Amino acid sequence: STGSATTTPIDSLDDAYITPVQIGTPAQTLNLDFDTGSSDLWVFSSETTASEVDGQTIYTPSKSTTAKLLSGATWSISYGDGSSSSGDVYTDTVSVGGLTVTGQAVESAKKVSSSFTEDSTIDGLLGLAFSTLNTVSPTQQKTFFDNAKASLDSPVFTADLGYHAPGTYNFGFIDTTAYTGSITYTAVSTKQGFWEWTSTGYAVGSGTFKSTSIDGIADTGTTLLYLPATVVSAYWAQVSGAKSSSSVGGYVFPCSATLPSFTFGVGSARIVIPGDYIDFGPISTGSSSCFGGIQSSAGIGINIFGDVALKAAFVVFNGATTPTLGFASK
Ligand SMILES: NCc1ccc(C(F)(F)F)cc1
Ligand SMILES: NCc1ccc(C(F)(F)F)cc1
Repeated sequence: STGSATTTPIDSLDDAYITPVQIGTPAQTLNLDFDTGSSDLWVFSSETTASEVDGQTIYTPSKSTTAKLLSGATWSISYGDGSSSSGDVYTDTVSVGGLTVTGQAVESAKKVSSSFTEDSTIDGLLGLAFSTLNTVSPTQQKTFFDNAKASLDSPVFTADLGYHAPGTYNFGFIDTTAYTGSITYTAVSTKQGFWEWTSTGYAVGSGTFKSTSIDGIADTGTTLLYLPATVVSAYWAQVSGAKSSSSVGGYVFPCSATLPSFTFGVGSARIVIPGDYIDFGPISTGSSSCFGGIQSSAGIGINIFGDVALKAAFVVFNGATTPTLGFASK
């Protein structure tokens, strides 16, 4: 079997992408943030503290004939940005673009942090990292991808994120019409539960390519590109007037500047991120200082190839017994 669903940016900056997901019987459609950096499927629900819900569509297990409470199970998650949520666990039928999984763990939020309440467009998250990171206690639960793997034509899913435009998540097949050239595959380490890989180097604009190993994770759930301080300083040095601002919390640049592209290596292949992808607009309404899409990972502890990088490529998440990541230009 296969599945295919359109994913849409939530705002004019591509801060995140939402994908409709059908839960329960009859279907309740929620717009979830597909996150290859986490492994919990959790949703705003009828159980969420009323004051913490602001416009989100909620899952109501009591209206689903296939929902079953998972007795005694709880979940609690904290994301690298400081967001957090927690609650209890149901099992229900979950469908993504024609692909159906029965008995999927659906984690019902009882409490959500403020950053989730204020994001009216995101009804929850669908984790696509490895199931070792799932937070359900005392019995760990499998991701949607792990549960679908056996019945998929091929144990893969692909992320084709658009720049200021809709894109596609495909499960179980690789659309050979969606990319140009060849797909370059690279080894993945699952030791931390992430889609972790090693980039072979970088270049700034039309500059010389620097061969150097950058270990990082492919994370559809992170907006920006977080890279080591040496690399990030080399990039922003090519932008007149750019500086790191402690009050803003990152590199900013004059909104009148033109940004150079950024190239990253995948084996012997190169993925080019156009400079416009790195512009995230004024730091406040009406400001002439703009926020940069490439930032330092020094405070984080790990390098993150977020949406800024991933949306420049067609990306294959190969969940075979030896997992790999594929990158192609598009
Ligand atoms: N998108 C999920 C996510 C968020 C943060 C991190 C961090 F900070 F731990 F790297 C990993 C994964
Ligand atoms: N990396 C996971 C993640 C995804 C979205 C959000 C937001 F946008 F809701 F804050 C936080 C954390």
